[PDB]
Amino acid sequence: LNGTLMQYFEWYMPNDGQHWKRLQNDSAYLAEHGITAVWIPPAYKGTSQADVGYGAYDLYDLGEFHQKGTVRTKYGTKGELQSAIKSLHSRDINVYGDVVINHKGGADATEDVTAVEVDPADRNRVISGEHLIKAWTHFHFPGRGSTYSDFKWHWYHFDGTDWDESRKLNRIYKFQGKAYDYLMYADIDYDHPDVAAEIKRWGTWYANELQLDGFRLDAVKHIKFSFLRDWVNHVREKTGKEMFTVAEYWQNDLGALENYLNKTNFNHSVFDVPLHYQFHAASTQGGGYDMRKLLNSTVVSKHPLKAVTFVDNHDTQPGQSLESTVQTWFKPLAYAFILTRESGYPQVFYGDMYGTKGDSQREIPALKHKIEPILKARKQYAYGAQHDYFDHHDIVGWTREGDSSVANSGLAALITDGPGGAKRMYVGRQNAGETWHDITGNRSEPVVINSEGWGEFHVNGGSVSIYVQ
Repeated sequence: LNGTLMQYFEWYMPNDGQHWKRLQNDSAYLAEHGITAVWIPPAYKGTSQADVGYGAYDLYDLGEFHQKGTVRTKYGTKGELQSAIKSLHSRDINVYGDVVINHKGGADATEDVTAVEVDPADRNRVISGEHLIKAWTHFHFPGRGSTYSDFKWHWYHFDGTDWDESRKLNRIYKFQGKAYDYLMYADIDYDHPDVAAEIKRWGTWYANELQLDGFRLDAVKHIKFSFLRDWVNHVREKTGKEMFTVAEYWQNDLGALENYLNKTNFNHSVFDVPLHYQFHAASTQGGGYDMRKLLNSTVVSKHPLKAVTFVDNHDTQPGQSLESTVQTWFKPLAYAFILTRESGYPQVFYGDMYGTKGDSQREIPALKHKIEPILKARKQYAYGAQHDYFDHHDIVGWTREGDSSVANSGLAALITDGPGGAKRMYVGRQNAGETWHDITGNRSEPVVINSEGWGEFHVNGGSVSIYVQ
Protein backbone atom coordinates (compact mmCIF):
# COMPACT_ATOMS: atom_id res chain seq x y z
CA LEU A 1 0.00 0.00 0.00
CA ASN A 2 2.91 2.38 0.65
CA GLY A 3 4.21 3.81 -2.60
CA THR A 4 7.89 3.65 -3.38
CA LEU A 5 9.77 5.31 -6.19
CA MET A 6 13.01 4.18 -7.79
CA GLN A 7 15.41 6.21 -9.94
CA TYR A 8 16.33 3.43 -12.35
CA PHE A 9 19.73 4.62 -13.60
CA GLU A 10 23.16 5.68 -12.43
CA TRP A 11 25.50 8.11 -14.24
CA TYR A 12 28.26 5.61 -15.03
CA MET A 13 26.27 2.66 -16.36
CA PRO A 14 27.75 0.97 -19.48
CA ASN A 15 26.84 2.26 -22.94
CA ASP A 16 25.79 -1.16 -24.26
CA GLY A 17 22.17 -0.53 -25.19
CA GLN A 18 20.86 -3.18 -22.80
CA HIS A 19 19.40 -0.94 -20.10
CA TRP A 20 15.76 -1.15 -21.28
CA LYS A 21 16.12 -4.95 -21.29
CA ARG A 22 17.57 -4.98 -17.77
CA LEU A 23 14.69 -2.86 -16.56
CA GLN A 24 12.26 -5.29 -18.22
CA ASN A 25 14.02 -8.23 -16.65
CA ASP A 26 14.01 -6.47 -13.28
CA SER A 27 10.25 -6.00 -13.06
CA ALA A 28 9.48 -9.03 -10.83
CA TYR A 29 12.16 -8.09 -8.36
CA LEU A 30 10.97 -4.49 -8.22
CA ALA A 31 7.42 -5.61 -7.55
CA GLU A 32 8.58 -8.19 -4.98
CA HIS A 33 10.22 -5.41 -2.98
CA GLY A 34 7.35 -2.91 -3.05
CA ILE A 35 8.60 -0.58 -5.81
CA THR A 36 5.48 1.11 -7.16
CA ALA A 37 7.06 3.54 -9.65
CA VAL A 38 10.24 3.85 -11.69
CA TRP A 39 11.81 7.09 -12.93
CA ILE A 40 13.70 6.20 -16.15
CA PRO A 41 16.56 8.27 -17.64
CA PRO A 42 15.90 10.55 -20.68
CA ALA A 43 14.74 8.20 -23.42
CA TYR A 44 15.34 10.59 -26.34
CA LYS A 45 18.35 11.13 -28.57
CA GLY A 46 21.24 13.06 -26.99
CA THR A 47 24.37 14.62 -28.52
CA SER A 48 25.94 11.12 -28.91
CA GLN A 49 25.02 7.49 -28.34
CA ALA A 50 26.83 7.66 -25.00
CA ASP A 51 24.89 10.71 -23.76
CA VAL A 52 23.39 9.99 -20.33
CA GLY A 53 20.39 11.81 -21.82
CA TYR A 54 20.78 15.41 -20.63
CA GLY A 55 22.33 16.65 -23.88
CA ALA A 56 18.83 16.52 -25.36
CA TYR A 57 19.18 16.72 -29.14
CA ASP A 58 15.86 15.39 -30.43
CA LEU A 59 12.87 14.88 -28.15
CA TYR A 60 10.93 12.91 -30.83
CA ASP A 61 13.67 10.31 -31.37
CA LEU A 62 13.28 7.76 -28.57
CA GLY A 63 16.03 5.61 -30.05
CA GLU A 64 14.17 5.25 -33.34
CA PHE A 65 16.05 7.19 -36.03
CA HIS A 66 19.64 7.17 -37.20
CA GLN A 67 20.82 10.48 -35.76
CA LYS A 68 24.00 11.43 -33.96
CA GLY A 69 25.58 8.31 -35.46
CA THR A 70 23.27 5.82 -33.80
CA VAL A 71 19.69 4.58 -33.88
CA ARG A 72 19.47 3.48 -30.27
CA THR A 73 20.12 5.81 -27.37
CA LYS A 74 22.65 4.74 -24.68
CA TYR A 75 19.88 2.62 -23.08
CA GLY A 76 18.29 0.91 -26.06
CA THR A 77 15.77 1.24 -28.84
CA LYS A 78 12.23 2.62 -28.65
CA GLY A 79 10.88 -0.89 -28.98
CA GLU A 80 12.88 -2.26 -26.07
CA LEU A 81 11.74 0.73 -24.07
CA GLN A 82 8.12 0.02 -24.94
CA SER A 83 8.48 -3.68 -23.97
CA ALA A 84 10.01 -2.74 -20.64
CA ILE A 85 7.14 -0.39 -19.90
CA LYS A 86 4.61 -3.09 -20.82
CA SER A 87 6.09 -5.53 -18.33
CA LEU A 88 6.25 -2.82 -15.68
CA HIS A 89 2.56 -2.02 -16.15
CA SER A 90 1.66 -5.72 -16.05
CA ARG A 91 3.19 -5.68 -12.57
CA ASP A 92 1.32 -2.52 -11.56
CA ILE A 93 4.41 -0.36 -11.51
CA ASN A 94 4.08 3.16 -12.91
CA VAL A 95 6.67 4.76 -15.17
CA TYR A 96 7.76 8.41 -14.94
CA GLY A 97 9.65 9.86 -17.87
CA ASP A 98 12.42 12.38 -17.50
CA VAL A 99 11.74 15.76 -19.11
CA VAL A 100 14.76 17.79 -20.27
CA ILE A 101 13.43 21.11 -21.63
CA ASN A 102 15.60 24.01 -20.45
CA HIS A 103 17.99 23.68 -23.40
CA LYS A 104 18.72 21.73 -26.58
CA GLY A 105 22.15 20.37 -27.40
CA GLY A 106 24.01 19.19 -30.48
CA ALA A 107 22.60 21.55 -33.12
CA ASP A 108 22.90 20.45 -36.72
CA ALA A 109 24.51 23.74 -37.76
CA THR A 110 25.38 27.23 -36.57
CA GLU A 111 23.46 30.38 -37.50
CA ASP A 112 24.75 33.90 -37.72
CA VAL A 113 23.05 35.70 -34.91
CA THR A 114 23.28 39.14 -33.31
CA ALA A 115 24.21 38.99 -29.63
CA VAL A 116 25.22 40.98 -26.64
CA GLU A 117 27.57 39.71 -23.85
CA VAL A 118 26.37 39.64 -20.23
CA ASP A 119 28.07 39.79 -16.85
CA PRO A 120 28.87 36.29 -15.41
CA ALA A 121 27.92 37.62 -11.95
CA ASP A 122 24.76 39.49 -13.05
CA ARG A 123 23.53 37.60 -16.11
CA ASN A 124 21.25 40.49 -17.03
CA ARG A 125 23.88 43.22 -17.01
CA VAL A 126 25.03 43.89 -20.58
CA ILE A 127 28.77 44.42 -20.81
CA SER A 128 29.12 44.41 -24.59
CA GLY A 129 27.48 46.05 -27.55
CA GLU A 130 25.68 44.04 -30.21
CA HIS A 131 27.81 41.92 -32.51
CA LEU A 132 27.56 38.92 -34.82
CA ILE A 133 28.42 35.40 -33.64
CA LYS A 134 27.90 31.90 -35.05
CA ALA A 135 25.69 29.92 -32.64
CA TRP A 136 24.78 26.23 -32.58
CA THR A 137 21.06 26.92 -32.94
CA HIS A 138 19.77 25.21 -36.07
CA PHE A 139 18.06 21.86 -35.40
CA HIS A 140 16.41 20.11 -38.37
CA PHE A 141 16.72 16.41 -37.54
CA PRO A 142 18.09 14.93 -40.81
CA GLY A 143 17.47 11.37 -39.64
CA ARG A 144 13.85 11.89 -38.54
CA GLY A 145 12.57 14.38 -41.03
CA SER A 146 9.03 15.52 -40.29
CA THR A 147 7.98 12.25 -38.68
CA TYR A 148 5.86 13.05 -35.58
CA SER A 149 6.76 16.74 -35.87
CA ASP A 150 7.82 19.17 -38.57
CA PHE A 151 8.92 21.86 -36.06
CA LYS A 152 12.50 23.08 -36.75
CA TRP A 153 14.54 25.08 -34.28
CA HIS A 154 16.30 28.34 -35.03
CA TRP A 155 18.19 30.93 -32.98
CA TYR A 156 15.07 32.99 -32.29
CA HIS A 157 13.54 30.05 -30.35
CA PHE A 158 16.39 30.50 -27.83
CA ASP A 159 17.57 33.07 -25.28
CA GLY A 160 21.25 32.53 -25.83
CA THR A 161 24.29 30.31 -25.63
CA ASP A 162 27.79 30.29 -24.09
CA TRP A 163 29.81 29.70 -27.25
CA ASP A 164 30.72 31.76 -30.30
CA GLU A 165 31.79 29.27 -32.97
CA SER A 166 33.33 31.92 -35.25
CA ARG A 167 35.79 33.11 -32.62
CA LYS A 168 35.87 29.79 -30.67
CA LEU A 169 35.08 31.89 -27.64
CA ASN A 170 33.36 31.14 -24.35
CA ARG A 171 31.30 34.13 -23.12
CA ILE A 172 27.67 34.46 -22.02
CA TYR A 173 25.62 35.52 -25.04
CA LYS A 174 22.05 36.77 -25.17
CA PHE A 175 20.42 36.84 -28.62
CA GLN A 176 19.13 40.20 -29.86
CA GLY A 177 16.58 41.11 -32.56
CA LYS A 178 13.81 38.80 -31.40
CA ALA A 179 10.10 39.35 -32.20
CA TYR A 180 32.94 21.19 -22.29
CA ASP A 181 30.38 20.48 -25.06
CA TYR A 182 27.61 21.84 -22.88
CA LEU A 183 28.95 25.35 -23.56
CA MET A 184 27.41 25.06 -27.03
CA TYR A 185 23.89 24.20 -25.81
CA ALA A 186 21.17 26.78 -26.54
CA ASP A 187 18.82 27.95 -23.79
CA ILE A 188 15.14 27.58 -24.75
CA ASP A 189 13.02 30.79 -24.77
CA TYR A 190 9.61 30.15 -23.20
CA ASP A 191 8.48 33.72 -23.97
CA HIS A 192 8.19 32.57 -27.59
CA PRO A 193 4.58 31.42 -28.34
CA ASP A 194 5.68 28.78 -30.83
CA VAL A 195 8.15 27.34 -28.32
CA ALA A 196 5.63 27.11 -25.47
CA ALA A 197 3.05 25.61 -27.82
CA GLU A 198 5.53 23.02 -29.16
CA ILE A 199 6.87 21.81 -25.79
CA LYS A 200 3.30 21.35 -24.52
CA ARG A 201 2.46 19.39 -27.67
CA TRP A 202 5.59 17.24 -27.41
CA GLY A 203 4.68 16.72 -23.76
CA THR A 204 1.39 15.01 -24.56
CA TRP A 205 2.95 13.22 -27.55
CA TYR A 206 5.67 11.90 -25.21
CA ALA A 207 3.15 10.70 -22.60
CA ASN A 208 1.07 8.89 -25.22
CA GLU A 209 3.88 7.33 -27.22
CA LEU A 210 5.30 5.60 -24.15
CA GLN A 211 2.14 5.31 -22.06
CA LEU A 212 3.92 7.22 -19.28
CA ASP A 213 2.30 7.69 -15.86
CA GLY A 214 4.07 10.84 -14.79
CA PHE A 215 7.24 12.95 -15.13
CA ARG A 216 10.50 14.03 -13.58
CA LEU A 217 11.26 17.62 -14.52
CA ASP A 218 14.94 18.40 -15.04
CA ALA A 219 16.74 21.65 -14.09
CA VAL A 220 13.60 23.68 -13.30
CA LYS A 221 15.51 26.38 -11.40
CA HIS A 222 16.10 28.19 -14.67
CA ILE A 223 12.85 27.61 -16.47
CA LYS A 224 10.03 30.15 -16.24
CA PHE A 225 7.78 28.84 -13.41
CA SER A 226 4.45 29.86 -14.92
CA PHE A 227 5.30 27.80 -17.98
CA LEU A 228 6.18 24.69 -15.96
CA ARG A 229 2.89 25.09 -14.07
CA ASP A 230 0.89 25.36 -17.31
CA TRP A 231 2.81 22.57 -19.03
CA VAL A 232 1.87 20.21 -16.17
CA ASN A 233 -1.81 21.33 -16.22
CA HIS A 234 -1.80 21.00 -19.99
CA VAL A 235 -0.54 17.42 -20.12
CA ARG A 236 -2.92 16.35 -17.35
CA GLU A 237 -5.84 17.94 -19.20
CA LYS A 238 -5.07 16.67 -22.70
CA THR A 239 -4.28 13.24 -21.35
CA GLY A 240 -7.03 12.94 -18.71
CA LYS A 241 -4.54 11.21 -16.39
CA GLU A 242 -3.19 11.99 -12.91
CA MET A 243 0.36 12.33 -14.25
CA PHE A 244 2.26 12.51 -10.94
CA THR A 245 5.14 14.93 -11.50
CA VAL A 246 8.21 15.79 -9.46
CA ALA A 247 10.55 18.68 -10.25
CA GLU A 248 14.28 18.92 -9.62
CA TYR A 249 14.74 22.43 -8.19
CA TRP A 250 18.32 22.25 -6.89
CA GLN A 251 18.52 24.70 -4.02
CA ASN A 252 19.41 23.80 -0.44
CA ASP A 253 16.95 26.37 0.86
CA LEU A 254 13.42 25.60 2.08
CA GLY A 255 12.54 29.20 1.30
CA ALA A 256 13.32 29.01 -2.42
CA LEU A 257 11.56 25.67 -2.63
CA GLU A 258 8.34 26.95 -1.02
CA ASN A 259 8.32 29.95 -3.36
CA TYR A 260 8.71 27.58 -6.29
CA LEU A 261 5.72 25.60 -4.97
CA ASN A 262 3.60 28.71 -4.54
CA LYS A 263 4.50 30.01 -8.02
CA THR A 264 3.58 26.63 -9.53
CA ASN A 265 0.33 26.42 -7.58
CA PHE A 266 1.41 23.24 -5.76
CA ASN A 267 0.52 21.24 -8.88
CA HIS A 268 3.56 19.03 -8.56
CA SER A 269 6.21 17.79 -6.15
CA VAL A 270 9.81 18.75 -5.58
CA PHE A 271 12.87 16.68 -4.48
CA ASP A 272 13.79 17.24 -0.86
CA VAL A 273 17.27 18.71 -1.52
CA PRO A 274 17.69 20.05 2.04
CA LEU A 275 17.04 16.60 3.57
CA HIS A 276 19.76 15.09 1.35
CA TYR A 277 22.28 17.69 2.53
CA GLN A 278 21.52 16.89 6.17
CA PHE A 279 22.02 13.20 5.36
CA HIS A 280 25.37 14.10 3.78
CA ALA A 281 26.30 16.40 6.71
CA ALA A 282 25.49 13.70 9.29
CA SER A 283 27.42 10.98 7.39
CA THR A 284 30.40 13.34 7.30
CA GLN A 285 30.67 14.47 10.94
CA GLY A 286 31.49 11.16 12.63
CA GLY A 287 28.88 11.38 15.40
CA GLY A 288 29.19 15.10 15.98
CA TYR A 289 25.94 15.85 14.13
CA ASP A 290 22.87 16.69 16.23
CA MET A 291 20.44 14.04 15.00
CA ARG A 292 17.44 16.02 16.21
CA LYS A 293 18.21 18.40 13.32
CA LEU A 294 16.83 15.95 10.72
CA LEU A 295 13.26 17.09 11.51
CA ASN A 296 13.79 20.73 10.50
CA SER A 297 14.50 22.84 7.41
CA THR A 298 13.39 20.07 5.06
CA VAL A 299 10.50 20.05 2.59
CA VAL A 300 8.84 16.95 4.18
CA SER A 301 8.69 18.78 7.47
CA LYS A 302 6.65 21.59 5.90
CA HIS A 303 5.02 20.14 2.77
CA PRO A 304 4.99 16.36 3.32
CA LEU A 305 2.55 15.82 0.47
CA LYS A 306 4.73 17.81 -1.94
CA ALA A 307 8.11 16.18 -1.17
CA VAL A 308 9.98 13.30 -2.84
CA THR A 309 12.62 12.21 -0.33
CA PHE A 310 15.88 10.62 -1.50
CA VAL A 311 19.35 9.74 -0.17
CA ASP A 312 21.56 10.23 -3.30
CA ASN A 313 21.02 10.51 -7.07
CA HIS A 314 23.02 10.82 -10.33
CA ASP A 315 24.15 14.40 -9.55
CA THR A 316 25.35 13.73 -6.00
CA GLN A 317 27.06 10.37 -6.66
CA PRO A 318 30.94 10.26 -6.66
CA GLY A 319 32.53 12.40 -9.33
CA GLN A 320 29.38 14.27 -10.38
CA SER A 321 28.27 17.89 -10.66
CA LEU A 322 26.64 18.16 -7.26
CA GLU A 323 28.76 15.46 -5.54
CA SER A 324 27.71 15.22 -1.89
CA THR A 325 27.45 11.47 -1.41
CA VAL A 326 25.93 10.19 1.84
CA GLN A 327 28.65 8.00 3.37
CA THR A 328 27.97 4.26 3.14
CA TRP A 329 27.90 3.67 6.87
CA PHE A 330 25.15 6.22 7.21
CA LYS A 331 23.26 5.20 4.07
CA PRO A 332 21.01 2.52 5.69
CA LEU A 333 20.09 4.97 8.46
CA ALA A 334 18.99 7.57 5.88
CA TYR A 335 16.99 4.89 4.03
CA ALA A 336 15.18 3.85 7.21
CA PHE A 337 14.41 7.54 7.74
CA ILE A 338 12.74 8.05 4.32
CA LEU A 339 11.24 4.57 3.92
CA THR A 340 9.63 4.00 7.31
CA ARG A 341 8.37 7.45 8.29
CA GLU A 342 4.85 8.48 7.20
CA SER A 343 5.71 11.71 5.39
CA GLY A 344 7.28 11.97 1.95
CA TYR A 345 7.23 9.94 -1.26
CA PRO A 346 10.56 8.08 -0.91
CA GLN A 347 12.90 7.31 -3.75
CA VAL A 348 15.49 4.53 -3.85
CA PHE A 349 18.63 5.11 -5.97
CA TYR A 350 19.70 2.48 -8.51
CA GLY A 351 23.34 3.33 -7.73
CA ASP A 352 22.79 2.60 -4.02
CA MET A 353 21.05 -0.69 -4.86
CA TYR A 354 23.53 -2.05 -7.38
CA GLY A 355 26.53 0.22 -6.88
CA THR A 356 27.97 2.95 -9.13
CA LYS A 357 30.43 2.26 -11.93
CA GLY A 358 32.63 5.33 -11.97
CA ASP A 359 36.39 5.00 -11.56
CA SER A 360 36.92 6.87 -8.32
CA GLN A 361 38.21 4.88 -5.34
CA ARG A 362 35.13 5.99 -3.45
CA GLU A 363 32.35 4.51 -5.59
CA ILE A 364 29.08 3.43 -3.92
CA PRO A 365 29.02 -0.33 -3.36
CA ALA A 366 25.89 -2.39 -4.10
CA LEU A 367 23.83 -1.96 -0.87
CA LYS A 368 20.86 -4.03 -2.08
CA HIS A 369 21.12 -6.49 0.81
CA LYS A 370 21.11 -3.75 3.45
CA ILE A 371 18.24 -1.90 1.77
CA GLU A 372 15.97 -4.89 1.04
CA PRO A 373 15.02 -5.34 4.72
CA ILE A 374 13.99 -1.66 4.94
CA LEU A 375 11.91 -1.94 1.77
CA LYS A 376 10.15 -4.93 3.36
CA ALA A 377 9.64 -2.89 6.53
CA ARG A 378 7.96 -0.19 4.39
CA LYS A 379 5.93 -2.62 2.30
CA GLN A 380 4.51 -4.68 5.20
CA TYR A 381 4.94 -2.79 8.47
CA ALA A 382 5.13 1.00 8.06
CA TYR A 383 1.47 1.80 8.77
CA GLY A 384 -0.58 3.59 11.41
CA ALA A 385 0.07 6.49 13.78
CA GLN A 386 3.66 7.55 14.15
CA HIS A 387 5.40 8.67 17.34
CA ASP A 388 8.62 10.63 17.15
CA TYR A 389 11.47 10.42 19.62
CA PHE A 390 14.05 12.97 18.53
CA ASP A 391 15.01 13.68 22.15
CA HIS A 392 18.69 12.86 21.90
CA HIS A 393 21.74 14.28 20.11
CA ASP A 394 22.86 10.81 18.91
CA ILE A 395 20.03 8.32 19.08
CA VAL A 396 16.62 9.10 17.63
CA GLY A 397 13.73 6.91 16.57
CA TRP A 398 10.04 6.65 15.82
CA THR A 399 7.24 4.11 15.91
CA ARG A 400 4.31 3.13 13.68
CA GLU A 401 1.36 1.58 15.55
CA GLY A 402 0.37 -0.35 12.50
CA ASP A 403 -3.03 -0.53 10.83
CA SER A 404 -5.66 -3.29 11.05
CA SER A 405 -5.94 -3.02 7.25
CA VAL A 406 -2.41 -4.41 7.00
CA ALA A 407 -1.72 -7.53 9.08
CA ASN A 408 1.02 -7.48 11.77
CA SER A 409 1.82 -3.92 10.73
CA GLY A 410 3.68 -1.77 13.22
CA LEU A 411 7.34 -0.99 13.81
CA ALA A 412 9.91 0.66 16.04
CA ALA A 413 12.91 2.23 14.30
CA LEU A 414 16.09 3.51 15.89
CA ILE A 415 19.12 5.21 14.29
CA THR A 416 22.32 6.62 15.78
CA ASP A 417 25.34 8.39 14.31
CA GLY A 418 27.13 7.97 17.61
CA PRO A 419 27.24 5.14 20.19
CA GLY A 420 24.58 2.50 20.62
CA GLY A 421 21.89 2.54 23.26
CA ALA A 422 18.29 1.82 24.13
CA LYS A 423 15.10 3.88 24.18
CA ARG A 424 11.60 3.21 25.48
CA MET A 425 9.05 3.97 22.81
CA TYR A 426 5.30 3.79 22.70
CA VAL A 427 4.30 1.26 20.08
CA GLY A 428 0.52 1.07 20.57
CA ARG A 429 -1.29 -0.72 23.41
CA GLN A 430 -2.94 -2.58 20.56
CA ASN A 431 0.42 -4.34 20.19
CA ALA A 432 0.81 -5.17 23.91
CA GLY A 433 2.35 -8.54 24.72
CA GLU A 434 3.91 -8.99 21.29
CA THR A 435 7.54 -9.99 20.76
CA TRP A 436 9.32 -7.88 18.17
CA HIS A 437 12.58 -8.57 16.32
CA ASP A 438 15.07 -6.40 14.39
CA ILE A 439 14.23 -6.94 10.72
CA THR A 440 17.64 -5.52 9.65
CA GLY A 441 19.13 -8.31 11.74
CA ASN A 442 21.59 -5.85 13.29
CA ARG A 443 20.30 -6.76 16.77
CA SER A 444 19.60 -10.39 17.67
CA GLU A 445 17.68 -9.95 20.92
CA PRO A 446 13.85 -9.94 20.88
CA VAL A 447 11.79 -7.15 22.46
CA VAL A 448 8.44 -8.01 23.98
CA ILE A 449 5.94 -5.16 24.19
CA ASN A 450 4.44 -4.58 27.66
CA SER A 451 0.74 -4.52 28.48
CA GLU A 452 0.66 -0.74 28.07
CA GLY A 453 2.16 -0.95 24.57
CA TRP A 454 5.71 0.19 25.46
CA GLY A 455 9.07 -1.26 24.49
CA GLU A 456 12.74 -0.85 25.40
CA PHE A 457 14.46 -0.83 22.03
CA HIS A 458 18.18 -1.15 21.39
CA VAL A 459 20.58 -0.17 18.64
CA ASN A 460 24.31 -0.59 17.94
CA GLY A 461 26.56 2.41 17.37
CA GLY A 462 26.56 4.05 13.95
CA SER A 463 23.75 1.71 13.09
CA VAL A 464 20.02 1.12 12.49
CA SER A 465 17.47 -1.20 14.11
CA ILE A 466 13.90 -1.76 12.87
CA TYR A 467 11.83 -4.03 15.14
CA VAL A 468 8.74 -5.72 13.68
CA GLN A 469 5.97 -8.26 14.27
